[PDB]
Order: sequence, then structure tokens, then C-alpha cells
Amino acid sequence: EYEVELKKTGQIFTVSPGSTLLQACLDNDVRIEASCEQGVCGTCITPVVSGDLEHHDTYLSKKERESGKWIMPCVSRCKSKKIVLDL
Amino acid sequence: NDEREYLRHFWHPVCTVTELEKAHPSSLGPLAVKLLNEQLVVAKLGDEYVAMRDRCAHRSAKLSLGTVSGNRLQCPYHGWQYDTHGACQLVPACPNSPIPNKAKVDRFDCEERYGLIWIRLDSSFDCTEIPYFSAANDPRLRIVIQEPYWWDATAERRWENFTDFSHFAFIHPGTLFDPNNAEPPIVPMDRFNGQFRFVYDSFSYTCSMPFAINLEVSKYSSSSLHVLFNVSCPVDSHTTKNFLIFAREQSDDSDYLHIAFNDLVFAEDKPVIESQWPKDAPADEVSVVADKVSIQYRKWLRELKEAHKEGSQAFRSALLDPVIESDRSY
Amino acid sequence: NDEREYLRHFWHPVCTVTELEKAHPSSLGPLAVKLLNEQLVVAKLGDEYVAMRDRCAHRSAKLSLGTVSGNRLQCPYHGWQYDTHGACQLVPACPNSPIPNKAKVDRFDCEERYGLIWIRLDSSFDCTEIPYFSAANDPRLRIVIQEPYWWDATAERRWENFTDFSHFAFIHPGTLFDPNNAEPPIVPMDRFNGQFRFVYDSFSYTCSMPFAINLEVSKYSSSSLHVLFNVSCPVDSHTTKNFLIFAREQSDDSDYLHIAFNDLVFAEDKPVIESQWPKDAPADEVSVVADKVSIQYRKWLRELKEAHKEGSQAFRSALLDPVIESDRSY
Ligand code: FES
Ligand code: FES
Ligand code: FES
Ligand SMILES: [Fe+3]
Ligand SMILES: [Fe+3]
Repeated sequence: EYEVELKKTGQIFTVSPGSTLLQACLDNDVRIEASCEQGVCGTCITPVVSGDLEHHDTYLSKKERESGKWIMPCVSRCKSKKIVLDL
Repeated sequence: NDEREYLRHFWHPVCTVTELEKAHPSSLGPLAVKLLNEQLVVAKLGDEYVAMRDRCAHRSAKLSLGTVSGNRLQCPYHGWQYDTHGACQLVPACPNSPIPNKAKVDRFDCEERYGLIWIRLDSSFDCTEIPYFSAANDPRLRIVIQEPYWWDATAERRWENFTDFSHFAFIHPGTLFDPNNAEPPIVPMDRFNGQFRFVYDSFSYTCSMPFAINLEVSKYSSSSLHVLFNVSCPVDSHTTKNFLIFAREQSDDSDYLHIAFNDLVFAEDKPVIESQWPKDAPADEVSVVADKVSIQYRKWLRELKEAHKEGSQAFRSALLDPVIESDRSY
Repeated sequence: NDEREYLRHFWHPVCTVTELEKAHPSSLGPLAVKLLNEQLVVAKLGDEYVAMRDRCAHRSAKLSLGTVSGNRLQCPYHGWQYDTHGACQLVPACPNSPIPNKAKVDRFDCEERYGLIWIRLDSSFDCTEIPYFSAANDPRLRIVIQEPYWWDATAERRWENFTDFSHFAFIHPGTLFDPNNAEPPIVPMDRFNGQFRFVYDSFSYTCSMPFAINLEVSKYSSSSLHVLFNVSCPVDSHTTKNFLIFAREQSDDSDYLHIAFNDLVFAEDKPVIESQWPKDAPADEVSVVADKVSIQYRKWLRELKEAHKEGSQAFRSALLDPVIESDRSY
């Protein structure tokens, strides 16, 4: 019910249980685009290095979802404990 | 201008067969046409529908003001004749001199199907086919080919309107809006064999990418089925020549009962879709969950764009690799 | 490009009120308008005249094709509705989904006065006000609002024609020329409150910059007043939508007597001012002494254009700092 995360910029922070990964990111001053803040437009797509993922979007193909290389932070989350985004 | 270069690998419809036969009293053409800003001429040379650049290699006159002579297109100015490969075979002023090797105009893949004439400007990836029309061959079905209709909108925007669900209540209240089934669903979409496929409840789409839609409406199979086939010719950056062919089982009624109805719903869309600016969809449009089809459509066109830059094999994969989202089996 | 950027800080008239009421049968609008190459839509939402960019945030339809529903402007395509702040408050396709935060369109300062609708595209310098019309509120006078008249000419050149004293003998010989007043005076011109002020004998000009002109005339034919308020709207690089309101003390005669006269004066100007090329006056025009009004006005605009670059306060100073040449007080 809590997750940390890292970057290629080294920054690291925590998603309190009431937040979207996206809101966590913005709260910590990560520039990350958004529009359909439900999982469809796809502009918030961001890339993943590590971590185990749950998708709730309707943008990523089943194969894209099964590759841990992408995530839509507006609606998706991490069930692992850490997740590293390549940003 | 080369954001639209990938479009040259696809087959595009440029005219109806009856437009070519009407064009010139000979019934062989020539007919001038414009596709992705290219100026082309179409003509029947022998048993072939031939498509060349509408510009003669000699003094740059338009072959579309010429005439078909036997199996050749004859320029109207000094009478040069061009064969089905765009090579000059007769220079009337020096019939005994050699024909310069450059005496040649570009030729393009030109094939008829479904009653329309399709042109493929760039065949070098050898991996695109003419869009799919479900109702051809099926002999239970009467097939009508409406006159082409022209919109001041792009093939992408016209495409998206034809596959749109959210807009019935507002543009087509009198003609298409079903007030009990008022709100649109989200449906799984498959990529298969270069086509998008998705269904409703029953409407079944088979959208051969980029610009063709094949819509099979059945009345829960009880009554009888109706097929709409709509394809957009990207004439230039702002314009579409749009083709609608429709087939129906129930052939006992008047063709002009349907032609008027189609005509009506198109007249309802045209002024809205033409109003959209900028004409090409910029990156600041805000979507919501009902827009799944439009987003998925744009996702794939971008991939086809990038795949094209990478080259032939990349493009073949992008277009033909299956991407199944539903339970239907292939 | 952005050499006209400073003009966005002023209030400009886009339409008469009747034009908006006439535009759509509801009498609430919407009405499309072009101001400095910007495409906008104007509508009466509740008690407010609202101005938005004429471009939906969903898929970019023109909201001017839409309809006013409640206190919102409803898009023609999928019926998103926008409140007085340009925020979408209803997405008909997913009513049980939250509206995206980017689901909004740019809104502009929009205010009615004198029977016209005014828009201010840029409010950041917060120091401009709607031009001054001397005959509003004065209950002794009968005000008339002519229909907008369009000229293939810029707002700057329209203004210079209206305050010009040197053309009467040639363009308006039989309608405004005074034989034994054939040579124009040079006059004191003051800057007050962001306005040019000057008189001539009387004729008392109060020109709120950049494009408004308020001319009071205490007739040598009456001992009673007559007032001309003319304001050019720059719709694009080459054209203006021009407004004329006039008030008169002797209110007993037909409105059309004067309407026909004004319309005839403009008819005499129009061809000549349209012929002026380039549309924007270049540096190689050679002024003379009698062009004092032309010169001071180009000078003030040039200063204002510079001031805009150096930021908010330098602009507010160039507009509002007073400069007195005559012997009057204020
Ligand atoms: S913001 Fe559009 S899908 Fe996440
Ligand atoms: S231009 Fe074609 S023959 Fe001279
Ligand atoms: S484009 Fe305006 S609501 Fe869809
Ligand atoms: Fe439609
Ligand atoms: Fe004049």
C-alpha cells in the first residue's frame, strides 16, 4: 500500500496510498504530460526500467503491457515496492 | 512536403469507373486526377487502366487534354504517344529519328476494383493491398456506387468522423441518434492483416488502414444486412474526394431511398468536420474515454509514419503484425 | 507577425449587439468574429457577453456552429459545454467520468458598451480602457448605430483618413469641401488619458488610441450639436470591420437622412484608401507640414510599440503620461 521510485536523474519519492502515480510525480515536480486523466489518450506514457506493474489503461497493447517497459501513470500503479522510470 | 510521404505506399481511390468513362467522349479518358498533391492522368490503354503523371516529357503540356489513340495516350500539343509504361513510341515530327531515351513520363500502379480506380504511388515496399470491401462477390447483395463527395477536411479527420459514436446525439438527432442506446461503449480493437476490427451491439468494422472503412450492419441477423464502404482520397493537405459504396440484401426498395439518406447524414457532418482547425489534428486535443477508436487510430498512423522512416521491413511489420485485444480467434 | 503584438492590449470592437442577437435564432449567439487574425466566438451566457477562442478543446470544431444551452456554450460536434470561464462543465459521452483538467478553451475580457461588443486579447498590462464616446448618457441626443462597414484597408490607414484635413477638396469635393476654407490648419495636439485631443474652427476630436475617433461638432449651421464616433477593428493584416455611431441634438429628422450621407462620404473614401499600397505604410512615405495629425499618430504608435517590448509599466507610461501642446487644462 506504498511504493518508492527512482530515475536516470536519481530523484526518488513515495506515492502515498491516496495518490495516482501521476499526481505523486507532479507533486515532486516531474514534468509529465496529461490530458485524459483516465487511461485512454496516452500522452502520459512514460518508460519503465524496473518494477512489477498493474495496468488500468485502454491505450497500451496487451504485448506492451506485458513487457514492463511502459506505464500510464494517470491510472496505473506498481504492486512491487519500487519502480524505476527512465526519466 | 514529407510528413505525408508514408501515404504514398498505400492504394488510394482517385475516381469512379463511370467518372473515367464520362470524362472524354471516347469513354477511354483521359481524366485528370490529383492525389497527395500529385497531378496524374488516368486512361484506359487497351485492357489496362494506366496512370501517369499528367505532364508530358517534351514541352510539359497536360496529357489530360490529350486523347487515347489505340493503346497509347497522345499529348494534345505535338502529338507524342505514350505506352502503358509511360515510354514515348511516336514523335510525329521526326518519325524516322531515334526517340530520345528521356522521352518518358512516370507511371504508377493503377488497378480497378469495386467500381473505383486505385493508384499506388510508391510500390517499393511491395506490402500494401487495395482496401477490403466485404460485399463484393456476395450475390445476395445489391451494390450501389454513389457519386464521389468532396469535403474540405483531411482523410484522417473524415475517417475519424465515420467511426465516431459520441456525435450522433448532436449532429444526427433526426437520423442516427438512438435515444435508448444513447451513450457509446468502449470496444476491443484488433489489428489484423493491416485492418482495424471492432464490433457493437450489431455493427462490425473492418478498416483497412489508413482511410477505408467497411461497416457491416446486421439486424441481429434476423432481418437482413447492409454494408457501407467509405474511403477517402487524400487529394491535398486540406481536401478529400470521398467515395461511398453500399450494398444491401433487401434490394426490393429504391436505391434513391438509401442514397438520399446517406446524402442527408453526410450533409449533417460536412459543415462541422470542415470547421475543425487546424485541419490536421495537433497534439493539444483533449480526449476522454469515449475516444478510444480515435486515439488507437492515431497511435497506429504514427507507428506507420516512424516505421516508414526505418524502412521497408519495419513498415511491413507495423502494417501486418497482428495486435489482438478481443477474444475472437484468427 | 508579432509587430502587431502590442495591439492585443487594447479593447477592440468585434460586432454590434444586434449582429450578435441576429446571428442565431435564439438571439443568444454564438457569433464568430476575427480580431487581429484570431478566430473567436462571442455568446451571451447568463448575464455576460462571453468571448472564447472559436475552437473546441476536444476535437477542434468551431464553437460558433454550436448553440447556447443554459449559461454555457455547447459545441456542435459532441456537445461539450463551456461556462463563462471557458471550462468544460459537461462531457455528454462519459457523464459519470471526471472532466479532464485541460478540457478548457481560452477566454477573453469581453464587455458591452455603446451597443458594441469589445474584446481585450491580452489583459496582462491592465491599463487600457474601452474608447470614449462623448454622447453616451447625454439624454439630449439621439444615438444611431450604423451597420458595420468593411474596408480592404488597415485600421491605421482608416484612422488616418478620418482625421485627415487635406483630402476634402479632392475626394469629397461636393459633400465636405468648403471653398474658402481650402487649406488645412496645423493644430495643437495633446495627449491626455491615452487619447489624442485637438480642435479646429468647431470640430473637437477625442481619439482614444489606437483606433477610435470621437468628433463633436458644434455646427456653423445650427448652434446645436452632432457627434461622430468611429472605431476601426483590425481583423487581419489587410482588412477592417469599421463601426460608426452618431448622435445628434436636432433629433427631429429622419435617421436615414444622415445615414445616407455618412454612407456616401465613406463611398468616396473607400476606393482610394483601399488603393493605398503597401497596406501598412512604409518608411518612405514623404509627409508634409499639413500632415501633422498623421505624423503625431505614427509617432505615438511607434513609441507604444517600443514600450510594449520594455514591459508593462513602460507601456502604461507611453499610453497614459500626458503631453500638452495647446493651452487647455484637463
Ligand atoms: S493522461 Fe491520457 S492516458 Fe494517462
Ligand atoms: S508537349 Fe507533349 S508533344 Fe510537345
Ligand atoms: S469537438 Fe467539441 S465536443 Fe467533440
Ligand atoms: Fe457522421
Ligand atoms: Fe473622408
